[PDB]
Amino acid sequence: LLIGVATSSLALHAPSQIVAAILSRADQLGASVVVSMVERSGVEACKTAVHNLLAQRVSGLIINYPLDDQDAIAVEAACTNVPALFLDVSDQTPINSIIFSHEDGTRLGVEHLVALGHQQIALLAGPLSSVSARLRLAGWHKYLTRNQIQPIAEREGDWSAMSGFQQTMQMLNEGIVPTAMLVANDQMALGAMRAITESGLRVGADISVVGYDDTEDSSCYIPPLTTIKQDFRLLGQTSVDRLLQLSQGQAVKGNQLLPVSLVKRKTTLAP
Amino acid sequence: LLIGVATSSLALHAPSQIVAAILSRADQLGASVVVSMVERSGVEACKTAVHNLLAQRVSGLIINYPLDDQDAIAVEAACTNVPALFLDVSDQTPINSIIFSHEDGTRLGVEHLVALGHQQIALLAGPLSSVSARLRLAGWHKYLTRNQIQPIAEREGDWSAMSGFQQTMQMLNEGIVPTAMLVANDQMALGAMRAITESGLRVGADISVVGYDDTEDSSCYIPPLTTIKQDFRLLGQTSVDRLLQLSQGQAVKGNQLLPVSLVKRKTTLAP
Repeated sequence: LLIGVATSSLALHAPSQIVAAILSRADQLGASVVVSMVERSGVEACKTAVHNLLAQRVSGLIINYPLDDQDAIAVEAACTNVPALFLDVSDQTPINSIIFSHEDGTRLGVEHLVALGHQQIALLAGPLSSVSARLRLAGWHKYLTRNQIQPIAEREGDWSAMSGFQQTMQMLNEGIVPTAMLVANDQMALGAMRAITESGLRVGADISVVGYDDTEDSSCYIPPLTTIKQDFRLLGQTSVDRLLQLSQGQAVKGNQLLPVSLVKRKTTLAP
Repeated sequence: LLIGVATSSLALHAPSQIVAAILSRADQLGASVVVSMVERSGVEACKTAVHNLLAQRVSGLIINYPLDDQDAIAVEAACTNVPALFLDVSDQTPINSIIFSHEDGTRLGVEHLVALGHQQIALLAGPLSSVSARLRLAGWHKYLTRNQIQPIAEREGDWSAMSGFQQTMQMLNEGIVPTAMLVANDQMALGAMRAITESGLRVGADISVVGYDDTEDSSCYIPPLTTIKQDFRLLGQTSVDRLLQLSQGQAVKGNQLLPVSLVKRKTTLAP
């Protein structure tokens, strides 16, 4: 038994956690895994990865790469009837997929800050080339609007701590000082926290911060980071079970949404 | 062209960075990669992984799993004449390998602290079940001894930030307060830094900290972490080039040591 995985760079935290879980579950079920890391940027790069995987005679494909509606459909077409499961797409795209609830994750972050009394909020989005970053940013805007709040600033990073530091420092140097920040992932949040601290402000007391992912490291940031938990292990594990069920015609044909939750720590307080 | 990789959990930072580089270089050279994640703990688990990889008809193997001398030799024997390259072993083991210079990494950390004037030093080692953690701990002791210093305490963690936090808090709660700490990796260092800070002390000014790896996140810890850079991308990239050369009988037959360097940041000051 052999399956193939087309994945975003494993140098990134989220992708590596998902693939680790995929490999663990595959081993458990007696399936070997061919892994192809996408050259990044573009549906063509992903199609090439899929082509190479099919050449290795895989009987199932897990696409752990961000794709918009049309591109995901295009990649599915390239799988040549071999079952394909997508893990980084919109839940509206008509393909087989499993993704985390972006509606719940963004609502949780916004409602948490609103409930604490925050009105001056800034957003630090992930790279908009990524469907996940886009869904997250759209969600923040949706719930902030529902709470009759317009953010005082919104910027874009690249998932790295340094981008969080740079974007936050640029915002602060501009004279824009929110009482709270919604950040696209924990690593960028770490960067934001450093920027806040080096600017002579207190994370939490002066500027609250909410991350996203609930990485193992987040519990030890200074101070511990309030974030949105995305159970990557569960996603990876479930993707293998699902793919094998699909390959045997006993699964389904559509999208599954996995729940997320708010992890309250030490970076969020009333303004 | 197809190669196989037996690897430690990709949930771990170092392994994921190495494998990412392996996949990138493999793609560049037109080689597909079958990846097997070891069930952890034991030479038997690694042998099983190798067996499954050989069943997929790989023509080369990269062993990215910690193995002592005898176990590495045993795993090599199990590769059935298929070229095998080890990335987590001692450089004294008579097999093909590429590892970072532990002698240089430990000397750099010790000499940096000694040069700053530190005499009261504590050690926080990685899990001793890992050859890398063992070589690192032995190295610290070697150079501390050469500088006529006996550490005031030495503990063991598990590579995670939480283990660094727990071990450091336990040390401090015991009344053992060093002026500097040598920590086995950046994540455990993050945990130590949190413990120090929550104990009412200043990282750097009160207790200096040196990490290991130079993770992307380390530049944004609070404060930025002085550490030892291990270029995982270079290691992964080089391992692919080396394996293919070995498969064509144009490489060598032995160990290569990759250099490391000290990255001075904000967590190390005179006592």
